[PDB]
Formats: sequence, C-alpha cells, structure tokens
Amino acid sequence: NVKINLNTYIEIIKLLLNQNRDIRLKFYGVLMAIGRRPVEVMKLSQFYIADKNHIRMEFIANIINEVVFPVFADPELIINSIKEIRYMEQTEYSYNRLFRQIFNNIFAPEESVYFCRAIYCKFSYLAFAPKNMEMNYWITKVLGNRYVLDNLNDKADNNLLKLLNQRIYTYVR
Repeated sequence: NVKINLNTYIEIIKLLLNQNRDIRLKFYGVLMAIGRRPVEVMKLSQFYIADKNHIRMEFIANIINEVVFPVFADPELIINSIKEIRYMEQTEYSYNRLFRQIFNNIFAPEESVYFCRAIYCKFSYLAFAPKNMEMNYWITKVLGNRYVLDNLNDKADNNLLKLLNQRIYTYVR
C-alpha cells in the first residue's frame, strides 16, 4: 500500500491520460485529475478552461451554475479526454478489476471512485489551499485517510512509475 507524493501523483495522471490502450483508464485519469463525480464527467456538464490549472464546470443544479476547481494535468488535455470518454459511451463492474489490474498492491480501496475523489481533495489542498485554511471548507469548496506524502518538492517515485507503465502496456483487455 504505497504512499505517493504530489509529483508522483501528477505523473500517474499523465500515464493514464496519455495511454493508447483503454478509454476506461483515461476515465480514472480524469477522476484523479479533477475530482468530479463520474456522472458529471459522463453527462450533463460542460467543461471549460479557467486557468493554466483550473477548469470551469457549468451545469444546472441566472442561466447556469458554475464551479471552478483546480486540476492536476493540462486542462485542454483533460477536457479532450472527457470528449473521447463521452464518445466511447455514445458509440456504444469490470471497471474495478481494471483498477486492480493496474493498482494491485499500490492502492486497495473498497471503492476506487471514492478513493480517486478523496486523493484529489488531499492533493488539491496540499497544492492550492493557503496556509491555515480549514479543510472542511476546502472540501466543500472544491466539491460541493493518508495514502499521500505531505512534501511538495520531493522527486517523483520512478520505480513506482515503471511498475505502472509496465502494467498499462502489458495487461490484457
């Protein structure tokens, strides 16, 4: 049950967003990168660039409700993945055994989706909240457990990344 730091987190997200093998993997990359609920990713929301590292989500819950949140990959890269993800559901359980094929003995959550959102909160706070901000406000602000290392300048964990890279390109879909 590996502990990862922010730099490691970002590279994992790059692996999943940039791989060519499985749109489902790209889905988990998006969940880790922006902490939205899967339904919001899959439908009924529009995503727009806000910042070099923020996205604006528009939705109905004034012509529209927005929420702006920080993100852990290039927003254009993220939003393009969402387009593919929605396209591979319009052109057309197992998601959890896919999550294990990649993360067994690294992350072992009961619910991968809840894990992905929870890790996103922790890193968003570590990386964007000001000194001394109450965490309960931050969570409700960015939305609506410690697998992590609270040290923002540590180098990324390369042996971990090799392990994951090997898994991504050698598992059977």
